[PDB]
Order: sequence, then C-alpha cells, then structure tokens
Amino acid sequence: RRKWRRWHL
Amino acid sequence: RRKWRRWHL
Amino acid sequence: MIQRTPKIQVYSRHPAENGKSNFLNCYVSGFHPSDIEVDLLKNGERIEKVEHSDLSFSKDWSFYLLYYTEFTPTEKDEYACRVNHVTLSQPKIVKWDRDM
Amino acid sequence: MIQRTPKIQVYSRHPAENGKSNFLNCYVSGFHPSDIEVDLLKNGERIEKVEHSDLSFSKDWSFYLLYYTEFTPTEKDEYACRVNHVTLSQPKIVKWDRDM
Amino acid sequence: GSHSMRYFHTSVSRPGRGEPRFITVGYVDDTLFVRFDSDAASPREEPRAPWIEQEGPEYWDRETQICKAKAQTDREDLRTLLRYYNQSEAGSHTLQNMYGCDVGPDGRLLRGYHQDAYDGKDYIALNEDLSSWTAADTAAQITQRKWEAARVAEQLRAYLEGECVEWLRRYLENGKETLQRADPPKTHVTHHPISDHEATLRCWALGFYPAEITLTWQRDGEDQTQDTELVETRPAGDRTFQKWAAVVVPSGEEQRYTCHVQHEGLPKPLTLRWEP
Amino acid sequence: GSHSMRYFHTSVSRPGRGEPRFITVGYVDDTLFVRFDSDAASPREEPRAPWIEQEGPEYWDRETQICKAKAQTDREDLRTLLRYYNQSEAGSHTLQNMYGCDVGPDGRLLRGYHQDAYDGKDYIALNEDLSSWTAADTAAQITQRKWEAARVAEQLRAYLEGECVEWLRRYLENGKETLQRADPPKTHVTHHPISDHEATLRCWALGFYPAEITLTWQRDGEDQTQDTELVETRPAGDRTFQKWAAVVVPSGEEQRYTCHVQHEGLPKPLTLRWEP
Repeated sequence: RRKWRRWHL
Repeated sequence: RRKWRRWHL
Repeated sequence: MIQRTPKIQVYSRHPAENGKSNFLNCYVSGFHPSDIEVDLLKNGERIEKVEHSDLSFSKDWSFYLLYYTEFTPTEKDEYACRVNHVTLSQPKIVKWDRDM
Repeated sequence: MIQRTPKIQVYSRHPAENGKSNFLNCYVSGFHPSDIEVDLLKNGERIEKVEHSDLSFSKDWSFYLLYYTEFTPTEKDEYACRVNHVTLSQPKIVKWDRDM
Repeated sequence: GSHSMRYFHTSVSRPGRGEPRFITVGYVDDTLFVRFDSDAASPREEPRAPWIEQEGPEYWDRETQICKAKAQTDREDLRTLLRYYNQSEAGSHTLQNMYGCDVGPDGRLLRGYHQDAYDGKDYIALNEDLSSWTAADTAAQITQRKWEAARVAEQLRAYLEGECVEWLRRYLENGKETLQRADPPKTHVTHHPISDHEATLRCWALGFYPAEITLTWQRDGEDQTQDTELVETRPAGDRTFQKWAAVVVPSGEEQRYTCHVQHEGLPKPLTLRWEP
Repeated sequence: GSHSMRYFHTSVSRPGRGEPRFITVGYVDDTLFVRFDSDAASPREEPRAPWIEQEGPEYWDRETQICKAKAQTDREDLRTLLRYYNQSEAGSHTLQNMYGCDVGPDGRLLRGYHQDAYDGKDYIALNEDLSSWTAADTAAQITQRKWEAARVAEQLRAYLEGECVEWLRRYLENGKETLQRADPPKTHVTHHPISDHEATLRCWALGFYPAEITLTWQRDGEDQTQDTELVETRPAGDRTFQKWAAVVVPSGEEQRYTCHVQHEGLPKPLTLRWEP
C-alpha cells in the first residue's frame, strides 16, 4: 500500500 | 467569430 | 417536461419625470419553454409597435426577453404589462409603478 | 525542453489466424511529453471503442501506452495504427503485418 | 480585466407550422454584438454593436453561412431526439447550445465552454479539460459515443484555445471604448411610507455596466439579508442595468440604516443613507 | 525469488483547461495492481489484479485519499516549479514521481527508491542510503534544503523499510498463483524470403512473464548482435510479453543459424532452428 506524502517541492 | 459545427446529436 | 414560469418586472429606462420622454420596459425572465406573449398597455389598451430583444438565455437555460417602447409618463396615464405563458391559466398583468 | 518521439509497434495478442477472434495492439513507448493521439484503423477508417492502458513510464521517465481492440483478422482486411505526437509534423501510420 | 465571449443558440420545433425557429446571439461580456433570426425575411447575421460593423463582407458571409448550417443541423438533431426519448411528432421541443471562452487580464484562455440542453434540461457538456464529456442521461450517452468516435472534443479544443481567444482579443481592442469601460451605478435612497408606523427604504442602483453588482442593507452595521427584498438585475435597454434593494423600517429609525454598493466602475465602494 | 513494488505518479498541467491530469499506477514486478485517474467521473483507486480485490473498504478509502492528496500536492508543486525555472503560466508541464522497494528471495529489503522528475528530466532522488539526496540542479537544491530541514528522508526510510516490504510480502502471498509463477516463452522460427538470394529468419518469443528475456542469434556458434534486429519487448495485453529477433541470411545457409532463448520460466535454456 501507499505512503502518504507530507512534503512539497 | 463563430465555430462551424460539423457534428450531429 | 420542464416548464418554468416567467418572472416579470415593469419599469422605465430613466427615472420617471412627467412630460419627459422615456422608455417603458417589461423584462420577462426565468421561463421555459420560450414561447411567450407580452403586451405593454396604456390605460388598459395595447400599445402598438412594441419592440423586443432577441431570445437569449441564462446559465440554467431559462429564457429572457426585454419588451420596450417609447413613452411619456404623466400623472394620470396608467401603464402595465400583460404576460401569457403555458405555465399560466390566465395572463398576468403587472402595473408600472414608478417607485419600483 | 526535453521531447522524445514515440516508438511504435503494431501486432496481435495471439498469432494471427484468419477467421479467429484476436486482439490488435498498438504499443507506443519512449515518448515525452505524455500527450499523444493513437487510432487503430481498419481499411483506412478509425475503429471505435478502442481501449488503452493507464499512463505509466520507464526508468528514464519516458512514457508508454498500449492501445488495443478485439479483431478478427482475414486475408483482405488491412489494419494499421495512426500516431500523432508533438515531435511529429504529421501523424505516423504503421501498418499491421502479421509476420512482425 | 477578465472578459468572455459566448454564442447562444436556440431551436424550437413547431409541428404543422414549418421548420423550427432558430435564433442565435453573440455576446462579449454583457454586450450583445451579433444576432441571426431564421424568421426574418432574408436572414443574415446582423451587427448589434458599433465595433463589429467594421468587419468585411466576407465576415458577414461566413457568419451567415455558419448560422444557416447550425439551424439545419438543429432541425435534424431535433428529429433525432424524438427517437432517443421515444417522443411523438406532435409536440414542440427545444434545443439549446452555448459555447465560448473566458480570458484573463493578460488575454490567455481561462476556460472554454460547449454545452447543449434539450427541453430546458442538461443534455451533454464539454468538460473543463476540453477533452471529455458529461452526458446527462442514456440518450446523451449515445451522442457522447458518436462525438468520441468523431473526435469532436479535439475540434472544439482547437477553436476554443485558438480562434475564440484571438477574436475575443480583437473585439476587446476594436470595442475598447465600451467593452473596457465600467459604468458605475448612479445611486439614491427613496422613502416609501407604509403607515404611520413603518416605511420602505429603497436603495437604487442605475445606469451600471457590466451587470455584476452587490446591493445590501445594513442596520447599525449588521446585515439585513433576511429582510431585504432584492429584485433581479434588469436591463435598462441602453447597455446598462438596474437593481434595487428594499427594507421595511420603523418610522423614525431611518438613520440606523445604511445601503452599501460595490461595483467595478466605482472609484470607492458606496455607503448611502435616506436624505430627507 | 526477488520481487519489487512500485508506485508511479504523473501530473500534467493544462493551462486554461482546469486542474492538472493526475494518473498513478501501482505494480508488483511486471503486474499492474492498482490505478487512479483524476479525470474519471468519481475517482477512486481501483483494483487491476484479482489478489488485491480482497482488501477491505478501508484499504480503498485510504488508498483513494492518499491519491487525492498527492494530486493536490502535485498541483501546488507544479506552480512552485514555474517559479524555480522562471517559466510562463502558458505552457503544459509534467511532474513524475516513482517510489517503492525491492526484496530478495528471503523478503528482506534489498533497495528502496524515491525519485522525482520535472518535464522528463531528473529533478531530485533519494539516494540508496535512504538518508541523503541527489538534486539535479539549483532548483532541486531548494527542494533538497526544505526536505533536509523537514527530515523527509527519515520518513521515507521508515516506510521503505517497514510498510513497503511488509505489504509487498503480503501481496506476493495473496497473489502467489501469478506473482510467483514465471511463464516461459513459446518459441518458433519463421522464414521470410527477401529475394532469390536472401531470407529473413525471425525468432519469436511469445506468452512469457515476467518481461525480462534474452534473444540472440548465432551463426555456427558466433554472435550476430551487429546484424540482429531486436524489437523492444512488448505487452500482449493479457499479462504476458512478446519479443522477436531477426537476421538476414543467405538463401540455403539457414541451418548454420541458431536462436537462443533464456527466460526464468524455461526448464532449460532453448536452442532453435528454422524447421521447413
């Protein structure tokens, strides 16, 4: 299953 | 100006 | 089928001044289907040569039209619009009131 | 900017047998950007209801897509894929050859 | 600023009374600029704004032919829809189309539109992506499948992103005197006695362009939305619009009430009071 | 054996045509198992393999929300990159992300991945150590500095070493019928006359899984790499792959030529000849 992504470029 | 219309329902 | 009744407003182009030439408007809107009969009346009688805008419609597809005529308001002369539409059992008359 | 032209292969899912139902594939790959137009043709005309895979990409970031449709090969019927991409001045047509 | 161009089309069948009535109008923002009506004697597209009249005879030729073609397309489409909805040949039916584009201050495409309605309800619409369709029902789904096969969305995209935007830019320039001018509302408050106990305060906004406006009544600063009678924005017939907002106020308490007007042509937003 | 799990994400901006298209797919080895597309009517992550369908409504709920979040993150990231590269708001741009993990026969982490690309070129990548970054340019260096401050590598490490490996193990078990089965190529050689002097020998490999395969032609035992036309391995559309290798041979000398096939599903490596 997926990783939540909690950051921006 | 207008678009010619070249299709039917 | 979808049928919507007209909203009706009767009003002048410029603020009413007795003895000064002006335009009487009847604005019909929010109706469907587009077939509609509109008369402008002076003292209960049909004004001749009333012009109207070309049929157009709003985002929700309901139609609007402006009916208009040159007129010179006075103290005593009474104006009104008579509207008939499929959604109406009888024509609706809305009197022109210069305060509205 | 980085723009890469599509490689194109047109082929069947199973070895072609005249009169037997099969799948016609057009595989486009190694292209960038991802916007691409692909038609499968039968005798010069666009086959309707052609399905495609979901956009994915290889290690070098270049994209690939599979376009496919049910088909029944015959001796006379001619099949092809037409591909348009930004990197192309005109659509590329690649004929289906059962030997390839 | 931000601007829009739209073409509106309406076909209305009339069984036993000849071919359907076709009326199309073109708008830039709130300004009507062209019209075609099929029941005019020798129908041509005609100008309705001074800045379009400068277009050559070839513009009017092509515009006219497009309008005739659309009317004819609509006639066939209306027959088709009787089939899709299993309808009798007896009744009058309506087909409506709108399409056009919005541009931002810079003149870049913000959004393109193309949508149809049958009998006053959503039929099929081009989605904002200008690549996919929303069909309102299983009949519209048959249209969708045909338009997907014929790559119609791709054709509309080419126009909405190219010509629609280019010609809108051109019209804004040629019509810069009017299309790029906002006329602020002329405002006043009137006082209409109801009895010895109450009166109506009516806040007028007249002669404004474009139509977009906000009229609100405040009492001591709080919002009287629940008590305000707000009529629909209405056209004056000269390019400008009117609107009024009204509250019923206790006699003597008039100065507690403030009318507030926002509109793009106003140097500053307005605050008004009844001036006896 | 050794296995992999990957999630691929692609966002493509489309100025004047709404928000960017977002498409993500998940793979275990060469098998697609989930997908999300933002232009579907009511987008959900959907199964694409039978062994994932058994996951509860809460898996699909969470997977769907992660996908929506990523799409939104990407929308903002795409705006940000216009700034970093001093680009116009006019053009379409592409943001790509991949992440996942490789496990060995025992199911222990071999390697974790996380890398981004902008407009088809390397942007930033997590290094094999899962602790440091490789930034492709000075724009990516701004991302690096933010991710170093926010301790992003540490978060990715926790996932790549824990959940990625645990869920991959789980999928391999649930999908053991297919994910743990290699399908050997079905092989044959065809003969395609060019003239009276030469013919093409084409060595087919069909119906194999996974995609990895070696096809080579030999003449008398020596390697014909320089003369072999080798097409890219291509999907058949049913989970399996195809490939062929071809040499132009002098008419009559066909039996000098041998085709050699290696693939993990073959009991023994193959050697083939044209059989007239």
